[PDB]
Amino acid sequence: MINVSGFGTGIVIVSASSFPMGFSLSKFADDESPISSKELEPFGYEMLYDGGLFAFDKAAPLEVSVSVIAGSEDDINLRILLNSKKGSFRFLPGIIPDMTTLVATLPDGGRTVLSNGTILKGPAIDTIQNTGRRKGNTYTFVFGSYLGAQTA
Amino acid sequence: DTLYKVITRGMVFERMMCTSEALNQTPDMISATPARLTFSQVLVQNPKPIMFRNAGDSSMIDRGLALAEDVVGSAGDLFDYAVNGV
Repeated sequence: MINVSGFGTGIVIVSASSFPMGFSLSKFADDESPISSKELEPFGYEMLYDGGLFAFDKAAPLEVSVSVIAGSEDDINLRILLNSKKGSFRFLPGIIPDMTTLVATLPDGGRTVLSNGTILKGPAIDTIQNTGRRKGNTYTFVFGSYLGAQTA
Repeated sequence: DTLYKVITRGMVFERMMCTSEALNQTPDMISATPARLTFSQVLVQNPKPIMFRNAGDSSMIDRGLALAEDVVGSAGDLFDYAVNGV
């Protein structure tokens, strides 16, 4: 038997300037996928004129989609992050404005740390579906470096 | 030196020489070799010549003002070789 459940998962998001102390995510949406990501392609290959193979190293970003229940405190916190104008305030040399760190815990106990990134898209006003409900808000991050410690 | 005649589908041309050649070596094709040639025509007046079948029956070319170039062995010995036979 292998346990692959997702109930009991928390995410703590800290931002460099807007949210120095951080906030937590608990109210995940139910119609759409709570947390999702795209594949990582840190490699490529090229063909040689005799038919051979050659592989090198590429530069690969990482994308995360996080969905929350509309009207929660999580939604307003993420809206505040979205409206944080990157042009303002002052940053350290070679650090990117608002270096955001996201740490997520698996129900087992494994944890993952992603840093050097920001938020880049999301909803501005709520959507009212056909059924008379409100569509789950979805926001996307991008990150430069990651980690993983899957023991507990 | 050689002039070539090219016969396409229905069109026949004459007095052509190759002026270019561009081979290619790409992963798209390994067994064969894609090539692209180019020909150009030699332009001459009077495209249809006039020929005589008799060699003596021909006109007179003109060679002008060369040198006697000398460099010859002797006088008596050459004639004594030419008439005595040896």
